[PDB]
Amino acid sequence: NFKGSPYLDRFDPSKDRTKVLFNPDRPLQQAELNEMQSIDQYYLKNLGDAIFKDGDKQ
Amino acid sequence: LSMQTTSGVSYLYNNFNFRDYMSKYRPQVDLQSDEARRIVSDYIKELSIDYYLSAVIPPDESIEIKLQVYDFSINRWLTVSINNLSFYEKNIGSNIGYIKDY
Repeated sequence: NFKGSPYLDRFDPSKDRTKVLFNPDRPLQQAELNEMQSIDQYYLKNLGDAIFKDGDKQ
Repeated sequence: LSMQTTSGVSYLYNNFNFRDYMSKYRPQVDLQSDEARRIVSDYIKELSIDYYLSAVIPPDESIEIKLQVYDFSINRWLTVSINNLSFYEKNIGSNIGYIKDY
């Protein structure tokens, strides 16, 4: 549950949002930093799932 | 506290953060779950508010004061206590019960 109060990660696959575009002279939200890696990890999971499955011995 | 008003009514709002309270005093409670409100309310059970106050008015006068809590289940201010406040100190507090919906 990373949408909770301490982190507030705004990632959700339904929104089809792929990149966090930072702008100068603004706050750097920790939620943005969490979403930045969550997007990449989610797409890496998709890329793995299109090849492998939960338990596949390498 | 100076309560200025143009409408004859003024408000003193208070906000209480149970996340930081529970993180400080009970860091073992999982506050990241979608059930965190239920967990915190099930943990606290019944809450009472004590609120001792007086008004800077003549001793023979009083003003109506309402203690209210915001109920997120109905999206409205709920009045939990109604009192007349005078020069003399009074507790206007009340038991509000389970806090899940607050």
